[PDB]
Amino acid sequence: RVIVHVDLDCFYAQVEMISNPELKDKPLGVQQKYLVVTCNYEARKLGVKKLMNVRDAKEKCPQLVLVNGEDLTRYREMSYKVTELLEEFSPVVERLGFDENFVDLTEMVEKRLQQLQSDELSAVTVSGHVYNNQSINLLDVLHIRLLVGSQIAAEMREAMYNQLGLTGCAGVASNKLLAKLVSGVFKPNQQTVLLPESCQHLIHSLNHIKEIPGIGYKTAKCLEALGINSVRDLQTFSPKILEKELGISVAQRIQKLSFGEDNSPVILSGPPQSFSEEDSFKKCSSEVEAKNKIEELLASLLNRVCQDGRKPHTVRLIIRRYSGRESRQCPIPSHVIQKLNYDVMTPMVDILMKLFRNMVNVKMPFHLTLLSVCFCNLK
DNA sequence: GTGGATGAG
DNA sequence: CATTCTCATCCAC
Ligand SMILES: Nc1ncnc2c1ncn2[C@H]1CC[C@@H](COP(=O)(O)OP(=O)(O)O)O1
Ligand SMILES: [Ca+2]
Ligand SMILES: [Ca+2]
Ligand SMILES: [Ca+2]
Ligand SMILES: [Ca+2]
Repeated sequence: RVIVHVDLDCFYAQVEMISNPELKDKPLGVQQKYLVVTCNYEARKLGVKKLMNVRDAKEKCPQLVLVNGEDLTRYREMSYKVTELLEEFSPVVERLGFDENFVDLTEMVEKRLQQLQSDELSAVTVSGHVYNNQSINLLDVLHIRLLVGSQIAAEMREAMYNQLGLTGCAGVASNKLLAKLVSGVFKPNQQTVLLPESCQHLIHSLNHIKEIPGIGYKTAKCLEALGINSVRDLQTFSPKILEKELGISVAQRIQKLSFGEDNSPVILSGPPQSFSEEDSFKKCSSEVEAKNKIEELLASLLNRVCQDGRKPHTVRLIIRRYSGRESRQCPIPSHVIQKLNYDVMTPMVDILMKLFRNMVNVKMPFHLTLLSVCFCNLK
Protein backbone atom coordinates (compact mmCIF):
# COMPACT_ATOMS: atom_id res chain seq x y z
CA ARG A 1 0.00 0.00 0.00
CA VAL A 2 0.80 3.72 -0.26
CA ILE A 3 -0.72 5.45 2.79
CA VAL A 4 -0.67 9.20 3.58
CA HIS A 5 -1.06 10.69 7.07
CA VAL A 6 -1.96 14.44 7.01
CA ASP A 7 -1.54 16.32 10.30
CA LEU A 8 -2.54 20.02 10.64
CA ASP A 9 0.02 22.38 12.23
CA CYS A 10 -0.96 23.74 15.72
CA PHE A 11 -4.56 23.31 14.54
CA TYR A 12 -6.58 25.34 17.09
CA ALA A 13 -3.99 28.15 16.97
CA GLN A 14 -4.11 28.13 13.11
CA VAL A 15 -7.91 28.48 13.05
CA GLU A 16 -7.61 31.47 15.45
CA MET A 17 -4.94 33.10 13.25
CA ILE A 18 -7.37 32.75 10.32
CA SER A 19 -10.40 33.93 12.40
CA ASN A 20 -8.29 36.95 13.41
CA PRO A 21 -5.17 37.63 11.30
CA GLU A 22 -4.25 40.41 13.78
CA LEU A 23 -2.76 37.46 15.72
CA LYS A 24 -0.40 35.66 13.31
CA ASP A 25 2.77 37.74 14.09
CA LYS A 26 2.51 37.03 17.86
CA PRO A 27 3.07 34.08 20.26
CA LEU A 28 -0.41 32.59 20.63
CA GLY A 29 -1.87 29.90 22.89
CA VAL A 30 -5.39 28.51 23.00
CA GLN A 31 -6.77 28.26 26.51
CA GLN A 32 -9.33 25.88 27.93
CA LYS A 33 -10.06 26.48 31.61
CA TYR A 34 -6.57 26.37 33.24
CA LEU A 35 -4.61 24.74 30.37
CA VAL A 36 -2.92 26.22 27.30
CA VAL A 37 -4.05 23.32 25.15
CA THR A 38 -1.87 24.26 22.17
CA CYS A 39 0.12 27.23 20.88
CA ASN A 40 1.65 28.43 17.61
CA TYR A 41 5.31 27.94 16.62
CA GLU A 42 6.31 31.45 17.78
CA ALA A 43 5.11 30.41 21.26
CA ARG A 44 6.97 27.04 21.18
CA LYS A 45 10.31 28.75 20.43
CA LEU A 46 9.69 30.80 23.60
CA GLY A 47 9.18 27.60 25.66
CA VAL A 48 5.40 27.21 25.71
CA LYS A 49 4.49 23.45 25.73
CA LYS A 50 1.27 21.73 24.64
CA LEU A 51 -1.17 21.28 27.55
CA MET A 52 0.83 23.60 29.81
CA ASN A 53 -0.73 24.95 33.02
CA VAL A 54 -1.69 28.67 32.69
CA ARG A 55 0.52 29.49 35.70
CA ASP A 56 3.58 27.89 34.08
CA ALA A 57 2.83 29.68 30.80
CA LYS A 58 2.43 33.14 32.49
CA GLU A 59 5.75 32.68 34.26
CA LYS A 60 7.58 31.32 31.17
CA CYS A 61 6.09 33.55 28.47
CA PRO A 62 4.22 36.56 29.88
CA GLN A 63 3.89 37.96 26.30
CA LEU A 64 1.77 34.96 25.24
CA VAL A 65 -1.53 36.07 23.72
CA LEU A 66 -4.25 33.73 25.06
CA VAL A 67 -7.54 33.15 23.23
CA ASN A 68 -10.35 31.07 24.69
CA GLY A 69 -10.78 27.75 22.82
CA GLU A 70 -13.47 26.05 24.96
CA ASP A 71 -16.13 26.43 22.24
CA LEU A 72 -15.02 23.99 19.49
CA THR A 73 -17.58 25.05 16.83
CA ARG A 74 -15.00 26.71 14.54
CA TYR A 75 -12.36 24.01 14.96
CA ARG A 76 -15.00 21.33 14.36
CA GLU A 77 -16.29 23.14 11.26
CA MET A 78 -12.76 23.61 9.80
CA SER A 79 -11.85 19.98 10.64
CA TYR A 80 -14.71 18.60 8.53
CA LYS A 81 -13.80 20.93 5.68
CA VAL A 82 -10.31 19.39 5.68
CA THR A 83 -11.46 15.77 5.54
CA GLU A 84 -14.05 16.59 2.86
CA LEU A 85 -11.38 18.31 0.75
CA LEU A 86 -9.25 15.14 1.03
CA GLU A 87 -12.34 13.05 0.06
CA GLU A 88 -12.03 14.74 -3.36
CA PHE A 89 -8.84 12.65 -3.88
CA SER A 90 -10.19 9.31 -2.52
CA PRO A 91 -13.61 8.28 -1.11
CA VAL A 92 -12.05 6.64 1.93
CA VAL A 93 -10.61 9.09 4.47
CA GLU A 94 -10.00 8.08 8.11
CA ARG A 95 -10.16 10.85 10.74
CA LEU A 96 -8.07 10.80 13.91
CA GLY A 97 -9.11 13.54 16.33
CA PHE A 98 -9.93 16.91 14.73
CA ASP A 99 -6.68 17.47 12.89
CA GLU A 100 -5.41 14.17 11.47
CA ASN A 101 -6.52 12.16 8.43
CA PHE A 102 -5.27 8.97 6.73
CA VAL A 103 -5.82 8.31 3.02
CA ASP A 104 -5.05 5.12 1.08
CA LEU A 105 -3.39 6.43 -2.09
CA THR A 106 -2.68 3.07 -3.67
CA GLU A 107 -5.60 3.17 -6.16
CA MET A 108 -4.67 6.68 -7.29
CA VAL A 109 -0.92 5.87 -7.51
CA GLU A 110 -1.62 2.80 -9.66
CA LYS A 111 -3.74 4.95 -12.03
CA ARG A 112 -0.97 7.57 -12.32
CA LEU A 113 1.64 4.88 -13.13
CA GLN A 114 -0.59 3.41 -15.87
CA GLN A 115 -0.90 6.88 -17.48
CA LEU A 116 2.89 7.43 -17.30
CA GLN A 117 4.99 7.08 -20.46
CA SER A 118 8.50 5.69 -21.11
CA ASP A 119 10.39 9.01 -21.41
CA GLU A 120 9.10 10.91 -18.32
CA LEU A 121 9.38 8.04 -15.79
CA SER A 122 13.06 9.13 -15.80
CA ALA A 123 12.01 11.83 -14.40
CA VAL A 124 9.63 10.99 -11.58
CA THR A 125 10.48 13.41 -8.74
CA VAL A 126 10.25 13.64 -4.91
CA SER A 127 8.00 16.13 -3.19
CA GLY A 128 9.41 17.01 0.25
CA HIS A 129 11.86 15.06 2.43
CA VAL A 130 13.04 11.51 2.21
CA TYR A 131 13.33 10.08 5.74
CA ASN A 132 16.92 9.53 6.99
CA ASN A 133 18.27 11.04 3.73
CA GLN A 134 18.24 7.73 1.82
CA SER A 135 18.55 7.97 -1.96
CA ILE A 136 15.64 7.04 -4.24
CA ASN A 137 16.10 4.11 -6.59
CA LEU A 138 14.02 5.21 -9.60
CA LEU A 139 14.26 1.55 -10.76
CA ASP A 140 12.58 0.18 -7.64
CA VAL A 141 8.78 -0.26 -8.09
CA LEU A 142 8.05 0.40 -4.40
CA HIS A 143 10.23 3.56 -4.47
CA ILE A 144 8.38 4.86 -7.55
CA ARG A 145 5.07 4.08 -5.86
CA LEU A 146 5.95 6.09 -2.73
CA LEU A 147 7.29 9.06 -4.80
CA VAL A 148 4.00 9.34 -6.68
CA GLY A 149 2.38 9.24 -3.21
CA SER A 150 4.60 12.15 -2.14
CA GLN A 151 3.45 14.14 -5.21
CA ILE A 152 -0.21 13.46 -4.31
CA ALA A 153 0.44 14.46 -0.66
CA ALA A 154 1.93 17.71 -2.04
CA GLU A 155 -1.21 18.33 -4.15
CA MET A 156 -3.33 17.63 -1.03
CA ARG A 157 -1.48 20.27 1.06
CA GLU A 158 -1.63 22.73 -1.90
CA ALA A 159 -5.43 22.32 -2.09
CA MET A 160 -5.69 22.76 1.69
CA TYR A 161 -3.72 25.99 1.68
CA ASN A 162 -5.46 27.46 -1.42
CA GLN A 163 -9.02 26.62 -0.41
CA LEU A 164 -8.87 26.81 3.37
CA GLY A 165 -5.68 28.77 4.21
CA LEU A 166 -4.47 25.79 6.25
CA THR A 167 -0.97 24.43 6.60
CA GLY A 168 -0.10 20.87 7.73
CA CYS A 169 2.49 18.14 7.38
CA ALA A 170 2.25 14.85 5.54
CA GLY A 171 3.90 11.48 5.93
CA VAL A 172 3.91 8.91 3.14
CA ALA A 173 4.53 5.20 3.86
CA SER A 174 3.46 1.56 3.39
CA ASN A 175 1.04 1.46 6.37
CA LYS A 176 -0.87 3.72 8.83
CA LEU A 177 1.56 3.34 11.80
CA LEU A 178 4.54 4.30 9.63
CA ALA A 179 2.85 7.19 7.81
CA LYS A 180 1.87 8.74 11.14
CA LEU A 181 5.29 8.13 12.70
CA VAL A 182 7.04 9.74 9.67
CA SER A 183 4.70 12.78 9.05
CA GLY A 184 6.09 14.61 12.09
CA VAL A 185 9.82 14.13 11.34
CA PHE A 186 9.90 17.57 9.71
CA LYS A 187 7.54 20.16 11.27
CA PRO A 188 5.72 22.51 10.62
CA ASN A 189 4.38 22.66 7.04
CA GLN A 190 6.67 20.01 5.52
CA GLN A 191 6.32 16.43 4.33
CA THR A 192 8.40 13.26 4.44
CA VAL A 193 8.34 9.94 2.65
CA LEU A 194 9.46 6.69 4.25
CA LEU A 195 11.27 4.25 1.92
CA PRO A 196 11.18 0.59 3.03
CA GLU A 197 14.88 -0.02 3.93
CA SER A 198 14.71 2.74 6.54
CA CYS A 199 11.55 1.46 8.30
CA GLN A 200 13.67 -0.36 10.88
CA HIS A 201 15.63 2.88 11.52
CA LEU A 202 12.28 4.65 12.19
CA ILE A 203 10.99 2.15 14.78
CA HIS A 204 14.47 2.18 16.42
CA SER A 205 14.01 5.92 17.00
CA LEU A 206 11.08 5.41 19.42
CA ASN A 207 12.18 6.06 23.02
CA HIS A 208 9.07 5.04 25.00
CA ILE A 209 6.46 2.24 24.93
CA LYS A 210 3.59 4.76 24.97
CA GLU A 211 4.78 5.95 21.52
CA ILE A 212 3.17 2.82 20.05
CA PRO A 213 -0.48 3.50 18.92
CA GLY A 214 -3.02 1.85 21.20
CA ILE A 215 -0.59 1.72 24.07
CA GLY A 216 -2.05 4.22 26.48
CA TYR A 217 -1.56 4.65 30.20
CA LYS A 218 -3.53 1.52 31.24
CA THR A 219 -1.92 -0.83 28.67
CA ALA A 220 1.56 0.52 29.58
CA LYS A 221 0.81 -0.20 33.27
CA CYS A 222 -0.14 -3.81 32.40
CA LEU A 223 3.02 -4.30 30.39
CA GLU A 224 5.10 -2.64 33.16
CA ALA A 225 3.65 -5.35 35.48
CA LEU A 226 4.79 -8.16 33.11
CA GLY A 227 8.35 -6.75 33.21
CA ILE A 228 7.96 -5.00 29.81
CA ASN A 229 9.06 -1.37 30.15
CA SER A 230 10.46 -0.57 26.66
CA VAL A 231 9.82 -1.16 22.93
CA ARG A 232 12.66 -3.70 22.70
CA ASP A 233 11.20 -5.51 25.74
CA LEU A 234 7.92 -5.80 23.81
CA GLN A 235 9.56 -7.00 20.58
CA THR A 236 11.41 -9.52 22.71
CA PHE A 237 8.59 -10.83 24.88
CA SER A 238 7.13 -14.29 24.35
CA PRO A 239 4.04 -13.93 22.05
CA LYS A 240 2.22 -16.83 23.72
CA ILE A 241 2.69 -15.53 27.27
CA LEU A 242 1.50 -12.10 26.03
CA GLU A 243 -1.60 -13.60 24.34
CA LYS A 244 -2.47 -15.42 27.59
CA GLU A 245 -2.13 -12.03 29.37
CA LEU A 246 -3.78 -9.43 27.07
CA GLY A 247 -5.88 -11.64 24.78
CA ILE A 248 -4.99 -12.92 21.32
CA SER A 249 -5.92 -9.92 19.14
CA VAL A 250 -4.53 -7.24 21.47
CA ALA A 251 -1.23 -9.09 22.05
CA GLN A 252 -0.67 -9.93 18.37
CA ARG A 253 -1.61 -6.37 17.37
CA ILE A 254 0.58 -4.38 19.79
CA GLN A 255 3.47 -6.81 19.18
CA LYS A 256 3.24 -6.36 15.39
CA LEU A 257 3.22 -2.57 15.90
CA SER A 258 6.61 -2.68 17.71
CA PHE A 259 8.25 -4.18 14.58
CA GLY A 260 6.47 -1.54 12.44
CA GLU A 261 3.85 -3.94 11.04
CA ASP A 262 0.28 -2.65 10.79
CA ASN A 263 -2.23 -4.23 8.44
CA SER A 264 -5.26 -2.22 9.62
CA PRO A 265 -7.07 -0.76 6.63
CA VAL A 266 -7.86 2.88 6.17
CA ILE A 267 -11.60 3.10 7.10
CA LEU A 268 -13.93 5.95 5.97
CA SER A 269 -14.94 7.86 9.14
CA GLY A 270 -17.79 9.98 7.70
CA PRO A 271 -20.02 12.26 9.87
CA PRO A 272 -19.88 11.77 13.69
CA GLN A 273 -21.85 8.82 15.08
CA SER A 274 -22.54 10.96 18.21
CA PHE A 275 -22.52 14.72 19.05
CA SER A 276 -21.87 15.88 22.57
CA GLU A 277 -21.43 19.09 24.54
CA GLU A 278 -19.71 19.28 27.90
CA ASP A 279 -18.38 21.60 30.57
CA SER A 280 -16.08 21.01 33.49
CA PHE A 281 -16.19 23.05 36.70
CA LYS A 282 -15.08 22.96 40.35
CA LYS A 283 -18.60 22.16 41.86
CA CYS A 284 -22.00 21.34 40.94
CA SER A 285 -23.86 20.32 44.12
CA SER A 286 -27.57 21.15 43.50
CA GLU A 287 -30.30 19.90 41.14
CA VAL A 288 -31.32 23.48 40.28
CA GLU A 289 -27.68 24.26 39.25
CA ALA A 290 -27.28 21.07 37.33
CA LYS A 291 -30.53 21.58 35.48
CA ASN A 292 -29.42 25.09 34.29
CA LYS A 293 -26.11 23.60 33.04
CA ILE A 294 -27.89 20.83 31.13
CA GLU A 295 -30.35 23.31 29.53
CA GLU A 296 -27.31 25.26 28.30
CA LEU A 297 -25.56 22.15 26.93
CA LEU A 298 -28.75 20.86 25.35
CA ALA A 299 -29.38 24.23 23.65
CA SER A 300 -25.95 24.04 21.94
CA LEU A 301 -26.62 20.43 20.90
CA LEU A 302 -30.03 21.19 19.30
CA ASN A 303 -28.35 23.89 17.16
CA ARG A 304 -26.07 21.12 15.82
CA VAL A 305 -28.82 18.55 15.04
CA CYS A 306 -30.53 21.30 13.11
CA GLN A 307 -27.36 21.73 10.99
CA ASP A 308 -26.76 18.17 10.13
CA GLY A 309 -29.67 16.26 8.50
CA ARG A 310 -29.94 13.09 10.65
CA LYS A 311 -32.00 12.80 13.85
CA PRO A 312 -30.81 11.30 17.16
CA HIS A 313 -32.81 8.32 18.45
CA THR A 314 -31.03 8.26 21.81
CA VAL A 315 -29.79 10.74 24.41
CA ARG A 316 -27.03 10.18 26.92
CA LEU A 317 -26.27 12.17 30.08
CA ILE A 318 -22.73 11.96 31.42
CA ILE A 319 -21.39 13.06 34.85
CA ARG A 320 -18.04 13.12 36.66
CA ARG A 321 -18.20 13.04 40.47
CA TYR A 322 -15.52 14.78 42.58
CA SER A 323 -12.65 12.46 43.71
CA GLY A 324 -14.14 8.33 35.54
CA ARG A 325 -17.54 9.18 34.05
CA GLU A 326 -20.84 7.70 34.65
CA SER A 327 -23.59 7.77 31.95
CA ARG A 328 -27.21 6.94 31.56
CA GLN A 329 -28.96 6.85 28.19
CA CYS A 330 -32.47 6.22 26.81
CA PRO A 331 -34.51 6.33 23.60
CA ILE A 332 -35.94 9.70 22.54
CA PRO A 333 -39.76 9.19 22.16
CA SER A 334 -40.82 9.06 18.50
CA HIS A 335 -42.93 12.24 18.87
CA VAL A 336 -39.96 14.21 20.22
CA ILE A 337 -37.73 13.06 17.29
CA GLN A 338 -40.06 14.96 14.95
CA LYS A 339 -39.04 18.35 16.42
CA LEU A 340 -37.51 20.64 13.74
CA ASN A 341 -40.51 25.10 14.90
CA TYR A 342 -41.87 23.41 18.06
CA ASP A 343 -40.89 23.27 21.77
CA VAL A 344 -38.41 20.45 22.21
CA MET A 345 -36.45 21.96 25.13
CA THR A 346 -39.08 21.08 27.75
CA PRO A 347 -39.65 17.36 27.02
CA MET A 348 -35.89 16.89 26.39
CA VAL A 349 -34.91 18.44 29.78
CA ASP A 350 -37.66 16.33 31.42
CA ILE A 351 -35.97 13.19 30.08
CA LEU A 352 -32.45 14.36 31.00
CA MET A 353 -33.45 15.17 34.65
CA LYS A 354 -34.93 11.64 35.01
CA LEU A 355 -31.59 10.32 33.75
CA PHE A 356 -29.77 12.64 36.22
CA ARG A 357 -31.84 11.56 39.28
CA ASN A 358 -31.31 7.91 38.30
CA MET A 359 -27.54 8.45 38.63
CA VAL A 360 -27.38 11.07 41.36
CA ASN A 361 -29.18 10.54 44.65
CA VAL A 362 -30.49 14.10 45.13
CA LYS A 363 -31.78 13.19 48.61
CA MET A 364 -28.10 13.38 49.68
CA PRO A 365 -25.08 15.71 49.21
CA PHE A 366 -23.23 15.53 45.89
CA HIS A 367 -20.47 17.27 43.99
CA LEU A 368 -19.99 16.93 40.27
CA THR A 369 -17.05 18.28 38.39
CA LEU A 370 -18.30 17.65 34.77
CA LEU A 371 -21.62 17.42 32.90
CA SER A 372 -22.01 16.22 29.22
CA VAL A 373 -25.02 15.82 26.98
CA CYS A 374 -24.76 13.46 24.04
CA PHE A 375 -26.97 12.60 21.06
CA CYS A 376 -26.33 9.21 19.40
CA ASN A 377 -28.15 6.47 17.41
CA LEU A 378 -28.35 8.99 14.55
CA LYS A 379 -30.67 8.20 11.59
C1' DG B 1 -29.06 -1.88 23.39
C1' DT B 2 -26.29 0.01 27.89
C1' DG B 3 -22.61 1.63 30.51
C1' DG B 4 -17.72 1.30 31.67
C1' DA B 5 -12.75 1.04 30.18
C1' DT B 6 -9.65 2.61 27.23
C1' DG B 7 -7.84 4.61 22.99
C1' DA B 8 -7.02 8.89 19.90
C1' DG B 9 -5.69 14.53 19.46
C1' DC C 1 -1.22 10.31 35.73
C1' DA C 2 -5.20 13.58 33.98
C1' DT C 3 -6.09 17.89 33.40
C1' DT C 4 -9.40 20.16 28.38
C1' DC C 5 -13.48 18.95 25.06
C1' DT C 6 -14.38 16.11 22.37
C1' DC C 7 -15.03 11.31 19.27
C1' DA C 8 -14.21 6.17 18.65
C1' DT C 9 -13.99 0.84 19.64
C1' DC C 10 -14.36 -3.11 22.56
C1' DC C 11 -17.11 -6.09 25.61
C1' DA C 12 -19.73 -7.91 29.91
C1' DC C 13 -24.19 -7.04 31.06
N1 LIG D 1 -4.94 14.13 26.07
C1 LIG D 1 -4.34 14.73 25.02
N2 LIG D 1 -3.19 14.23 24.49
C2 LIG D 1 -2.57 14.81 23.44
N3 LIG D 1 -3.05 15.92 22.84
C3 LIG D 1 -4.19 16.53 23.28
C4 LIG D 1 -4.92 15.95 24.43
N4 LIG D 1 -5.99 16.73 24.66
C5 LIG D 1 -5.95 17.72 23.74
N5 LIG D 1 -4.88 17.60 22.92
C6 LIG D 1 -4.50 18.55 21.85
C7 LIG D 1 -3.25 19.30 22.36
C8 LIG D 1 -2.31 19.42 21.16
C9 LIG D 1 -3.20 18.95 20.01
C10 LIG D 1 -2.55 18.38 18.73
O1 LIG D 1 -1.42 19.10 18.25
P1 LIG D 1 -1.49 20.45 17.37
O2 LIG D 1 -2.21 20.26 16.07
O3 LIG D 1 -1.99 21.61 18.17
O4 LIG D 1 0.10 20.72 17.14
P2 LIG D 1 1.17 20.00 16.15
O5 LIG D 1 1.56 21.10 15.18
O6 LIG D 1 2.28 19.64 17.11
O7 LIG D 1 0.49 18.82 15.48
O8 LIG D 1 -4.05 17.98 20.64
CA1 LIG E 1 -1.47 18.69 14.49
CA1 LIG F 1 1.10 7.79 22.70
CA1 LIG G 1 -18.22 6.56 11.23
CA1 LIG H 1 -5.62 10.20 26.40
